[PDB]
Amino acid sequence: MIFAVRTMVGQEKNIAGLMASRAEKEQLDVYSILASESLKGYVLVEAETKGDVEELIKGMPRVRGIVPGTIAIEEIEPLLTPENIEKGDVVEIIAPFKGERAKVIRVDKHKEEVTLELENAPIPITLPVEGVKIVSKH
Amino acid sequence: PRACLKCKYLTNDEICPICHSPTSENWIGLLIVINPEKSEIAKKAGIDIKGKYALSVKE
Ligand SMILES: [Zn+2]
Repeated sequence: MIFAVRTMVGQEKNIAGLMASRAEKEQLDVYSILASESLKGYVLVEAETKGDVEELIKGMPRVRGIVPGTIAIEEIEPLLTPENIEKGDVVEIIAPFKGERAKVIRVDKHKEEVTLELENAPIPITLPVEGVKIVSKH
Repeated sequence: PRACLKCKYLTNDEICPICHSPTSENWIGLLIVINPEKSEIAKKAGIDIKGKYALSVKE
C-alpha cells in the first residue's frame, strides 16, 4: 500500500524531510518515505491510508498532489537493493569505446573505477564500474 | 548529512553512530524510515533502526 506524491522536481528530498517531521509531530501513520535520484518529481510515501497522505501533504509547499492508485513493494525493490568484478575478468564497455571487449587489470573499490586492457589494437582505459558489464569471469 | 559507508545511515559525524564506520559525503538517494516494525520497504531493505538512510554511497 505504497503511495506516490507529485512534487516539484529537485525538491523531493526537501519535502520528504518535512513529511517525516509533520508525520511524527501529528502522529500520522506514515511508515517510510523514499526519494530516489532516478524518480525525479516523485516522493514515494508508505502509509496506512490515502487520507494519511492527504493530511500529510495538506498545505505542503512545492507538492502538486497525490497520484491515483498505489504502487506495490514489488515495483520499488530495484531502487531498494543496489559491481563485484575481479582482476582478470573480461568485460564489455557499455558507455567512446561502446561495444568493446576488454580484460580487467586493476579494480578500484574506492573511486569505484576499473582499469581495462582492451582486446583491440594500445593503452589502459579506466572507467567507473557503472560503465561496464561482465562477459567472462576469471 | 554524510552517509555511513557500511549501513548508509545519515549523520554529520565522521564515524557512524550505529556502528563506528567511516561516513562519506558522496551519497545519493534517500530512505526515511519512520517505523521499522510496520514498514514493508524497511523490511525489504533490511533496516532495523528508524532514521534517514542514503540509497547509494561512495567515498
Ligand atoms: Zn553505519
